[PDB]
Amino acid sequence: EYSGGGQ
Amino acid sequence: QPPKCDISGKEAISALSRAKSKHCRQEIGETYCRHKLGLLMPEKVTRFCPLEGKANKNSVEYMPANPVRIAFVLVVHGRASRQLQRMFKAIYHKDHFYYIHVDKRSNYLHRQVLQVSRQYSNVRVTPWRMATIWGGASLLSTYLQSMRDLLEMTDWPWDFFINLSAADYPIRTNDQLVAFLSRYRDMNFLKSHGRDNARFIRKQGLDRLFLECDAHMWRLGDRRIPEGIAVDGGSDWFLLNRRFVEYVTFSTDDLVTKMKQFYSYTLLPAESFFHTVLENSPHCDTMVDNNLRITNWNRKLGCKCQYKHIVDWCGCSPNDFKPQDFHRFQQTARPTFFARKFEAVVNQEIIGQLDYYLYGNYPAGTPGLRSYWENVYDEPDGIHSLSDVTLTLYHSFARLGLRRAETSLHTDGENSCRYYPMGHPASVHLYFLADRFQGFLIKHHATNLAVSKLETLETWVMPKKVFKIASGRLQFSEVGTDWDAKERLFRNFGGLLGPMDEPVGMQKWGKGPNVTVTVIWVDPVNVIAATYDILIESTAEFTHYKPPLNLPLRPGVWTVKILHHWVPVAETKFLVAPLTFSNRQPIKPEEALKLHNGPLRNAYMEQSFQSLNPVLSLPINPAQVEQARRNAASTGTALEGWLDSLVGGMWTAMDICATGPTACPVMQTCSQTAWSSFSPDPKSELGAVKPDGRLR
Ligand code: NA
Repeated sequence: EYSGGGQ
Repeated sequence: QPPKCDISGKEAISALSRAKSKHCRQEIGETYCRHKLGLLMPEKVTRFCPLEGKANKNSVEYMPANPVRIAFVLVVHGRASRQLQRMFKAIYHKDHFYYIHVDKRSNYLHRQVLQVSRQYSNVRVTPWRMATIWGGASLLSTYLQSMRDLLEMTDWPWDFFINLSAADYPIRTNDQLVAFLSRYRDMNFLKSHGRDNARFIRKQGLDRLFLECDAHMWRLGDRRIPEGIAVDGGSDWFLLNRRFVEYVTFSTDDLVTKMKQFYSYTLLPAESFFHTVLENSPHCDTMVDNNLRITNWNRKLGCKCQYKHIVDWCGCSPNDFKPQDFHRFQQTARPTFFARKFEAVVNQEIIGQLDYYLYGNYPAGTPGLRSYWENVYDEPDGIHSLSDVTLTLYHSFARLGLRRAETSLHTDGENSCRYYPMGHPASVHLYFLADRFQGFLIKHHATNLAVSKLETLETWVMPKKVFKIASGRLQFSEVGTDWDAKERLFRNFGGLLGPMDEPVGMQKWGKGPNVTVTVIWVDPVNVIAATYDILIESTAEFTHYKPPLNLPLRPGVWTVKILHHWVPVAETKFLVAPLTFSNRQPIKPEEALKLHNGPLRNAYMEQSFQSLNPVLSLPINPAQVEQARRNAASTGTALEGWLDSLVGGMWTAMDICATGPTACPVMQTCSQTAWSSFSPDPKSELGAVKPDGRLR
């Protein structure tokens, strides 16, 4: 449900 | 001004080498050295929750005796003022409160929001305005300040805090929302990721140190997750009750204090700050693991690391809903009251379906229901906020409209529809009808030459159809810039291009066995600028590619052809316009010559394709090549005629209306047309509050 997708 | 400490971290060094301003480099150095000394980030935090872990606590038809009053905090940006007004109409009730934060960079939208707040006593605008970039730490700063502001407004006795964007829409009525929240008024609604928490921390970059400066999120290094508290997160869209908001705002206990410090240097802070505080606070037993939202996640399309130039991280965003999604707003599984994202320039039909489903059809004969108008330039923001490309072309579109006025009057004597243009465009709108782009609406001033009076006019220009198929899987082909990979379209809707633009070629495909095709880019004097093959997998729906074309591009009408084993399949055309402005002033001969005579090198690409001109029947005429050199040196009226003949070959002045009194006897009044931005648009118009307390 979160918007971060790693480096 | 060397730093306070040796800066050795590769990430900090990278940020300092990329930062544009001294102030930024200073703050970067300060933050890094503070953290290096261990004085920036808290290392252990007190947990006040008495639960061993998380709570996870567990109908809308009744009429409550003591209904909740809701504080809506709208965090908005962009140009979509009419869609914002439509959504505001759906959620408005006289007993709620609306506090609107407009991104500092969105001055047009802010002026429109001010008109709303001046109309209604329960609507206010934040006097402070942040540049709330994607993932920025400033978004949490914005919520926390808005919560403090709202708690200090004693005349607004609100019970819940609900955040919404301009791309949110309700999927249940106000009555049902109030009934639900009135039964659960001591609960807080936050949605957690629910999966592995170590992966969440890593994917969110919560164990990385970030700094917001110069409208960028700089990654500065690693940091420790503080001991003693559980860290959690998920959606940054929530509903929080007043008691929890008061705790977050005014508590000085160890948890709130240290979390405010930790999350000042955190990417996407609103996706975990409120979860982490709530779960570790004395309010932990009030948490419901449901934010009452439907978020249209689609990872195959929305995770293209599209914000890589704004944040030192890769991100994802939700997709826009389409008509095929309507059935998802009727699920009874869990309680849900809002959804995102909706964009009217992408698909307005699903917005209309939803709005009439909730609140009924508008009366028969209501105009504008299938139309959408979006202002993309407004005079108060100044021609320096336009580019030389769009200023040039908007001017040309206006002159195209003025020529249409003149030729539309059939008179033996003095033509009273002849005009001389004055000044710069006053406003420009995108115009959509039934989710089809119709072109631009330009509002402009001009002197009517028969009566010698200034008039204000609006012109509708529409691009001519240029995609042509020939005797397959190809459905469409287009050239543009600013390709949106998530929504699969060009955000430069009119395909407005100048000689220094880097065009992108896109193809749209239907199902069928895999196939390979050839693309050929042809410039306006038949020079073949690029050729390449592309594989079209059986599952491919869109393909695109930005060929590396040396600049500047020769002005005029380019052609892009698609072949299948030298068998013509289709072709499209696009316009590289010559510019009449440099730095918003009329272009001078030496700059015009350097910009309009084709690429600096002899060719567009290291590899030459002169071998293909006879194969494809694209011979190069010396007389056209010569006339293009002559065109490259032109300025003033001659350059205007070159541009305007190009524009008229690719654009049509569909109509032109006057906003006020006109001496042209065939000009309609704008408000009486179906297409003008001055015509009635009731679905987005805000009037008097009705006896039931509603605007809709
Ligand atoms: Na007001």
